[PDB]
Amino acid sequence: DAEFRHDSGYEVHHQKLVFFAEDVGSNKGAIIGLMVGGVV
Repeated sequence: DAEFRHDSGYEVHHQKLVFFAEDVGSNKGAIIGLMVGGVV
């Protein structure tokens, strides 16, 4: 699973976009970073 090959150089450097959606779906109060910008 997750056999992505969105490797830049000969591709866009917006490797953030993917997670920026997948993480929302797999929400967890963003505790994974615990510094998202809303830790009360």
